[PDB]
Amino acid sequence: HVAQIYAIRQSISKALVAYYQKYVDEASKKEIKDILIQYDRTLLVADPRRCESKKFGGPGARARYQKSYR
Amino acid sequence: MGRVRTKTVKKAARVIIEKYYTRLGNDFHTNKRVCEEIAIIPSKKLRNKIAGYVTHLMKRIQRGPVRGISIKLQEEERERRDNYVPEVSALDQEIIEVDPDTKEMLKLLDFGSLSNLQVTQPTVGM
Amino acid sequence: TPDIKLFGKWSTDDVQINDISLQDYIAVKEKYAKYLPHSAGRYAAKRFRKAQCPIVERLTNSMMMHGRNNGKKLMTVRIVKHAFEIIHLLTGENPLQVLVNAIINSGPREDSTRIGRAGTVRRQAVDVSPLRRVNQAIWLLCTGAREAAFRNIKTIAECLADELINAAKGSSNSYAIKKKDELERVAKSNR
Amino acid sequence: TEQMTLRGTLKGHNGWVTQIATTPQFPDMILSASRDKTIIMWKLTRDETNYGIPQRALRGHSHFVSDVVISSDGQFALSGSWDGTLRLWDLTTGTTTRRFVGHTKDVLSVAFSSDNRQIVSGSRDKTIKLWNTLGVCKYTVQDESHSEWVSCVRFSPNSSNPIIVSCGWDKLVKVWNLANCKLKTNHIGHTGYLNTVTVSPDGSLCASGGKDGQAMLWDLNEGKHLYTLDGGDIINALCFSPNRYWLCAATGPSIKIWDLEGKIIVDELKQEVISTSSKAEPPQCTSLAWSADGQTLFAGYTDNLVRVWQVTI
Amino acid sequence: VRHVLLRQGVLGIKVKIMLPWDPSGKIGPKKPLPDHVSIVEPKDEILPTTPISEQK
RNA sequence: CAGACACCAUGGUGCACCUGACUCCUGAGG
RNA sequence: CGAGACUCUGGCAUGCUAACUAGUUACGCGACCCCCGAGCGGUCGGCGUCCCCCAACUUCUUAGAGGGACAAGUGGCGUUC
Repeated sequence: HVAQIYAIRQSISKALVAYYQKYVDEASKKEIKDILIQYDRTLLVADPRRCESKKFGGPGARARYQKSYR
Repeated sequence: MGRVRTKTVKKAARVIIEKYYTRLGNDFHTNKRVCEEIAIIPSKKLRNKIAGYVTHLMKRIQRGPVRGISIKLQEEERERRDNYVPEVSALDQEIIEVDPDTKEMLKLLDFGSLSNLQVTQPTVGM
Repeated sequence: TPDIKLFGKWSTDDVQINDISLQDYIAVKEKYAKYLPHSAGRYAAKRFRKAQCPIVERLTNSMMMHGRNNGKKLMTVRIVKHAFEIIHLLTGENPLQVLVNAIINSGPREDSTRIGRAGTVRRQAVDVSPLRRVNQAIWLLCTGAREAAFRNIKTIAECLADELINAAKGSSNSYAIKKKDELERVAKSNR
Repeated sequence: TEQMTLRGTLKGHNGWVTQIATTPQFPDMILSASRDKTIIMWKLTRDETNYGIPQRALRGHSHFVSDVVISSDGQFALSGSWDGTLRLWDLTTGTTTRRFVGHTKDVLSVAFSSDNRQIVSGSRDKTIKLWNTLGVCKYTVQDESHSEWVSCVRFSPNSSNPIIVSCGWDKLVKVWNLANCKLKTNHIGHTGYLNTVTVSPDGSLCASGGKDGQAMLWDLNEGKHLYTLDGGDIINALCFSPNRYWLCAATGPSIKIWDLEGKIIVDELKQEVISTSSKAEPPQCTSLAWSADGQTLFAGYTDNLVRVWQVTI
Repeated sequence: VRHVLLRQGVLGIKVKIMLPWDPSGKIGPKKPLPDHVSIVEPKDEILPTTPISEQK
């Protein structure tokens, strides 16, 4: 649900800009890019973060099983 | 911090710089392609590190020769520049003050000159 | 909306920082106004990054603690929005101004760091960074609200509202204030 | 003799402006290739808070656009790019008509005829190719077509005769007669990899220069060597004036502008600046193109600004 | 690996051979060696001849 | 250099090992 | 020699070449047709099924070849290394 929210917001703003960039005019698209990029929310640049692989010997990815010691 | 250059990169870089000096630029992208032409490098990451260091070297090199590396043409240029003449040898320096024992060295070689005398405030230079 | 970016039913306007030493880790409009807090869900990416995060967003994040309540931001956002409303009825005002005042009053000045002195229990009086003062304040207040709610009728929203107002102008019924007075007193003493 | 004063400056590129091109019909157009994987079409409002405002962005490649060229009318754009393709766009809207695929390696240069139907390209896969506007490759001129990369291909005015002049990294210039693709003349005498070559606007002379920094003047009507004009520093781009015989060369530390009839140095325009480091201190000017009417001179710089000068006495 | 049966146990023979072909023959397994790079030679970018051209 | 400097003992065992003579022997031909 | 280098996976390619055991777009969109809204209504927009092309595409989906990261550009610092 959250993943999708963030994705949609990025696509709609990008959409508007994309349409104006090829068909309408540059000044409109550029104005939109200015307003967004400043406070920033990464709506014109991609997020790198995708799931990190799980490795054995733990119950989690970086979580590891309790050890026991005398 | 991490990913400091290894020996393999630097060796190749020295090689390339010396023998392809005129061909090489100062721009990563064009140099990367030149490294494909003038060598067989089996990985792109390796080729990029080589190319990369070679631009950095070219930038230093075009201020004259720099530490640990030299190009043959630049060596010739320095050689020619140094013809330097700092005396002509004696100036002439004839008939000037000399030490009282350096005086007897000239005297018994059929010359002599004017000479220093007297000792005041020894130790000398102190 | 682009003229001033408000909160989701309250204003970001008329929020004043009542201290000159706690500046630039208290913000809500000094660029950082949001209708809904959320940046990208990382805040540990750079050491720089903490400055970006305003006090409001930091307060929502710190709340979700203790295993069941971990990793539920949506629940916290609903609780927090409700909490702001509870503050507004109880004191009028702007709830964010109440929040800012609470942070300033709860933040310690001097604290103590460990120093060796014969192996006896002594410590060195030290001032702490304003970033630390804000971080610790937010911790104290969230932990206070949760602690009250646990075995009492009142919900986290209500207890959080009560905790902020008591700290905002002293009452000595706020956990954060009580803890701060202990830390500063001990600091003054020592070796 | 006249001189150049700075009329204004154009903004608004990311990465080096590798090429600039004007069209005859609109001296208020400037098409510019840049390192940002996009070519930007600008409408020049000739101005003094800017000097234009971008009209269109022609979107997208996987690697930098090295060279670009326009039609004689300036309604279509032909770009060559280092993603191993050339793309034909409608300049004033968008939409690729065609993608020209036939290179497996970087396309350094694209050029277009004045009849707008011969399109020639030079590439780092060591070919000169002759193409139609339909993406149909008419000729693939190999053999005696440089030993090495093809840095640039230029079109001589085609209504004299259709002749192209190519320059390559084997330190030679090859002149070709198209429609039979055989050498008119091989120009030998250069030192160092050739960055650029330019034709005169009536195709009478040719100026070729590279790493050596020596612009060599050749008679392109007989294939004979006139004389040499001395620079002393790498020439990135050469361009003759359309209404004068003035050659402008974008060198490493400075743009050196000269008058080739009579011979004198019109100006040396500096671009060097206090910022000592000193091995990363210079920009160099990588391109220069004269306007249609030759009043204005546009130069593309690696500081991401096209600087325009208008000639004043 | 080969197991050589002995009348007092088993002995393990392990033979490991590293091929003389990796950048040749023709070419051997997975590219040239990963830390080795081979150049050509230059022999270009010089002339003593003066600029002259002639029709072809 | 030129801030602070504390008690704390005890505990067992073996095999580490020693010589030189290049074939998968090719096995159509040889 | 080990590690680095290397390889494999994850992320950046509206560029490249493809797709009817994969989809998407895009009409013409009609029907099931609901009027939910606009339009008097035809018609337009609409979750899905159905109309399907000698449609178009590879964006999502797929996997092949390609490029992108080299501290590259720039500025400080350092034996200026």
